[PDB]
Amino acid sequence: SKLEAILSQEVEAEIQALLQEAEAKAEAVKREAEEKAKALLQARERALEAQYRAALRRAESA
Amino acid sequence: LWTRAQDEVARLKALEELASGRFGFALLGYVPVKAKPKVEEALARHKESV
Repeated sequence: SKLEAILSQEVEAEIQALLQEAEAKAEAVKREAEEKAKALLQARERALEAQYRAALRRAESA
Repeated sequence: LWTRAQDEVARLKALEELASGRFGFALLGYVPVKAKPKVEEALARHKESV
């Protein structure tokens, strides 16, 4: 009915805004995890490059 | 402000005489027949004339 349409539409739009809040929360969870992952990858690559430079210096000394 | 306070207390203590769950309420009342146009024009104000 008409009042069914009113109640359903209004508080279902409230539930939809709640779902948008939940999706924004999940995106904020994923963003910092991606940041930590890429920072770990970059630090690993930096440590590897320092290791290879030390290996080249050892080969030069030999 | 005493008149205002009596009005607020009367409205809130009569507000518990309803029946609801989570997406709506319903109430019942009695109206004398020579008060039907006044209540009808007063309840014509609300959302989609509920």
